[PDB]
Amino acid sequence: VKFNSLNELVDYHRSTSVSRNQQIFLRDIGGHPWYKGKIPRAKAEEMLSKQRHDGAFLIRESESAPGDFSLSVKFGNDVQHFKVLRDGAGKYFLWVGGSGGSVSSVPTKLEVVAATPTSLLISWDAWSGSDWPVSYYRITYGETGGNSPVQEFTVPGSSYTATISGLSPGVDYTITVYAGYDGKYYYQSPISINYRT
Amino acid sequence: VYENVGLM
Ligand SMILES: [Mg+2]
Repeated sequence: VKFNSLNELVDYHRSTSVSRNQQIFLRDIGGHPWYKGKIPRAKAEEMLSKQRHDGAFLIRESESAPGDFSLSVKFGNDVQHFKVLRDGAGKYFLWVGGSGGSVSSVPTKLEVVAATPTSLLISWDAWSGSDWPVSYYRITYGETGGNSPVQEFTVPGSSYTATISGLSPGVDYTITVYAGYDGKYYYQSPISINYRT
Repeated sequence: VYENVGLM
């Protein structure tokens, strides 16, 4: 889902978990009750650690991403942070959707749509992701359980296929695609296959 | 660093 304002995001997540890993519902901490301006990440952590309830939260203007926002939330003896993302039209969101393929994967699909004995074309075309802008895709591949570092290359965010060449027959390769949001971060979670040409 | 994004 997407939100027209930070408040819309907040109120939605008072009733629907902000986390994919635990059930975390936002509640006000015990000034504005939840927007704390350019509060440093470390100070936010200290403040939230002194709250009684899991889900105690604030939103802050990020220092590392100027002009953008972060959501900080108490859960047990930890504080979790969520980067507030923007789409092409300024709407805010935290998590990418897609009603097909593998749940919680971005892109949601990764198929080998064509292959020769030494090459292949991977495709994530069937991902329903026009609402989720990608900066660039990063593709990595290498011998499964290999010694060497993986090979990597990138393609523009408009792409929905990628060529991998020079593969040796009978060798298992692990292929992973990361969908960039900007020039630093990818959307969770990447999609990955193992394939033997 | 954040729960919903990873570092490239
Ligand atoms: Mg999980």
